[PDB]
Amino acid sequence: DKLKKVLDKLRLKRKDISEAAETVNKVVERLLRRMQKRESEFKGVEQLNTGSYYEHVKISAPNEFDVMFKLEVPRIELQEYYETGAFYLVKFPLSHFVLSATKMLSKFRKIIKEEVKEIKDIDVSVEKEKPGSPAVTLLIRNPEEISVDIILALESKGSWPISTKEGLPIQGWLGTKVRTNLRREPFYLVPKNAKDGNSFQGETWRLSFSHTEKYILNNHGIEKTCCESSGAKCCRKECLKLMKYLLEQLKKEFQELDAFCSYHVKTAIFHMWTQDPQDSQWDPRNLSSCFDKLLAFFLECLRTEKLDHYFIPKFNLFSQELIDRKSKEFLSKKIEYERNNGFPIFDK
Amino acid sequence: DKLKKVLDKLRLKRKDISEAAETVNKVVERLLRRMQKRESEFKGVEQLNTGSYYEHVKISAPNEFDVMFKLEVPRIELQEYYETGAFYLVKFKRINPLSHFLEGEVLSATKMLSKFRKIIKEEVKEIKDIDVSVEKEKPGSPAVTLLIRNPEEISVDIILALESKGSWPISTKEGLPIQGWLGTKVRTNLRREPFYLVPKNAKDGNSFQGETWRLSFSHTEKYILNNHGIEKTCCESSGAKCCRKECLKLMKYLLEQLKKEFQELDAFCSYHVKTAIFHMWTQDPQDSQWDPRNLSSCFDKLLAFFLECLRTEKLDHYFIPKFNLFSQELIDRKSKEFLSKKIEYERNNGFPIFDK
DNA sequence: ATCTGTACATGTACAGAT
DNA sequence: ATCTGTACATGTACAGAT
DNA sequence: ATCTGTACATGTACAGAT
DNA sequence: ATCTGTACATGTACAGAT
Ligand SMILES: Nc1ncnc2c1ncn2[C@@H]1O[C@H](COP(=O)(O)OP(=O)(O)OP(=O)(O)O)[C@@H](O)[C@H]1O
Ligand SMILES: Nc1ncnc2c1ncn2[C@@H]1O[C@H](COP(=O)(O)OP(=O)(O)OP(=O)(O)O)[C@@H](O)[C@H]1O
Ligand SMILES: [Mn+2]
Ligand SMILES: [Mn+2]
Ligand SMILES: [Mn+2]
Ligand SMILES: [Mn+2]
Ligand SMILES: [Zn+2]
Ligand SMILES: [Zn+2]
Repeated sequence: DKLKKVLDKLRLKRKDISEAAETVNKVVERLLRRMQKRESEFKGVEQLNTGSYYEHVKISAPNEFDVMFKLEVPRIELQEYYETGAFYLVKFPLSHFVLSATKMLSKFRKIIKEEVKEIKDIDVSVEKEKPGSPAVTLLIRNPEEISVDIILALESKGSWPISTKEGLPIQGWLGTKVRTNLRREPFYLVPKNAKDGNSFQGETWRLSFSHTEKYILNNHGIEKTCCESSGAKCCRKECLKLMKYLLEQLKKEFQELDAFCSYHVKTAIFHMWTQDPQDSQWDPRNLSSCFDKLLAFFLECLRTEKLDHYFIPKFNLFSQELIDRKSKEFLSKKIEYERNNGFPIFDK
Repeated sequence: DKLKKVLDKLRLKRKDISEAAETVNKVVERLLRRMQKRESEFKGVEQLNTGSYYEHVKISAPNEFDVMFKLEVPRIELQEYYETGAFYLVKFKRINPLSHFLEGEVLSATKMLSKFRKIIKEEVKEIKDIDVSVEKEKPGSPAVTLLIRNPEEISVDIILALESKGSWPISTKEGLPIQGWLGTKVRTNLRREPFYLVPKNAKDGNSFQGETWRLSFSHTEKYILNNHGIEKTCCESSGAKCCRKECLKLMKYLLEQLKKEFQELDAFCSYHVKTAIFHMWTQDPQDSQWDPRNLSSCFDKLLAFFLECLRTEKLDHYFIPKFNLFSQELIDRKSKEFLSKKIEYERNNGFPIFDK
């Protein structure tokens, strides 16, 4: 009953959705026109909306949108970077850029920046570049703050890379036929934009499966009718919203959690949805225990420092390399607290 | 257990499948290629395998294959034929390799099927690989049937079909009621696929005889047959087996055995049983209502449902609700009471016709 | 020289065979 | 149990055409 | 090629019923 | 308290026109 009340808070408002979407769509369509309405290196880029807002798991406000500008590029050879699973060198218009992610991202970025300068009807700027982000991030005020991540992606139509061969383990949940079809779709690569000082960092790209995650989010039941008008409701998305909320509220309070992101929560719940495939295990009457066993799953990842990429199982998002052991223990204490106290942080 | 053994008798042998498919694909692919020659009016037709063999509900032997030779026709107007829901006049909007089959803008089924058949016939006359001839034309059939003596006899229906990519006709708006079974996203995607028209070709003498076309949903039925569960994993390697197709096979076989003996049953065809079980699958959506352990009672309820259709003279087309395949104008009560009595007798006596 | 309809190439669910 | 032939979806090569 | 038109999925919002 | 039915809204796939 508590959680019902929290989920009412987190719910987006129809007016808010309409006002933010109409302004976001204005800007994106404009950047999009430019990318081909010019002999630029990215003519033929197409738009693909991704992330929480388009998955309908955005919470609180419609203030963050993700758009992929995917560029179909033929006959490319991947090279796995030092067995990371998820990072690759790319080889063979674009010959102004081995295809360097740094080089291509910044011309891409230069074009956006120029169009934003010529937008006089919307208050929009380009956020200062962040290392680690494959994005160009727009900041819009109308007057509400909305940020848009414009993600550059290459699109390849061959077999998925070998490191994914054992990924996407939906066989007992969404099944083999959905899995085969999903793997017939293209796969995508985005810039790994670290500044860490390590080796081929500048030319590395990372795999993206945002398009596969979108289908899963909107086709998430074992029954075809799950969450449809002639089916039952499940509380799978509500659990994702609640667990996202918990991590958001925690990161607001604690700088020690800067190394965590929503994608960790998302990865965790894909694993939970695979471990517990039956729609009846996510009955809306069992929201509380569903949320709890999610919390317990998330804590078990922290405890064992193990949260494998749902699509690239050798890639540990919780390795010591990326997140310090101290950071995970901090987060375990705070979650264990919120859990055993009826979630005080949910009341603010 | 008794029905388990009938299924084994009905099971196709991989060796038979291999030999029959090898011949069949040879002929079909050669026919499909002639269609692509010359100023052949049918240039651009594409192949669509449909029917029981490609749904894996073909029984006893692999001796009848159905293939659609479909031709996309854009900018099509339809006129429903006398509110029957399923039959249409095809008209065009301009003044086209189908020119030779036009009347008053009206596209002739009987004309265009004749040319299609003449081309097949000629192409077959050439085949000296295989003992293959073209059957005498059957009234009411949209097909050009090949009889292959492969030693073993093998029928192939080459079905001529127009392909329109627009929305399906209003007469189907209330059809295909899979919302509580396969759901709304599947229904929306299925109805985004093309719809098809095949020649009615009746020769009954009624007005418009040779220009009426009949809707076809073979392509939708193939999808349904192979994605038949409320659960995405139904019959998959990491899911539970159902007995949905097993019930279809047993019903098909009961109608086949009877049809083989008694010619009173000539108005009946396997599409009747196919349509009846789509309704049963809708009525009983859950995969647990089709547990392999309960094959006996699933087959029983399908028989009881079919019996009620026969008595009440009512079996609605699954895609065209207002079209009644068991109407008095199509099959007389006397033919349905005869089949009713034969089904009750097989039911209540241990299905002795399964032993013949 | 480049273009492109045809057909090989690849991968796997389905279900028969062992 | 695993092995395995057919059908089928989609990616790609290239002889013959422009 | 680009773009509008169409259908209906996913939502939110609220009154009346249970 | 929740459930149901209608209204209101945005996103998305694709046919078809220009
Ligand atoms: N580390 C990552 N690895 C792979 N994909 C990622 C990663 N981070 C984000 N993504 C992809 O980009 C999408 C957008 O990420 P983002 O940070 O905006 O969060 P989100 O899932 O959209 O939700 P929210 O913005 O509400 O926190 C993700 O849904 C996922 O598809
Ligand atoms: N009377 C009909 N009305 C509508 N569609 C029909 C009709 N008869 C056949 N069809 C369609 O054509 C297909 C082929 O028909 P056919 O009579 O060969 O039977 P089948 O369903 O393939 O099975 P079997 O040949 O094993 O008896 C059917 O699956 C169905 O889609
Ligand atoms: Mn987001
Ligand atoms: Mn983002
Ligand atoms: Mn058949
Ligand atoms: Mn047939
Ligand atoms: Zn659901
Ligand atoms: Zn099944």
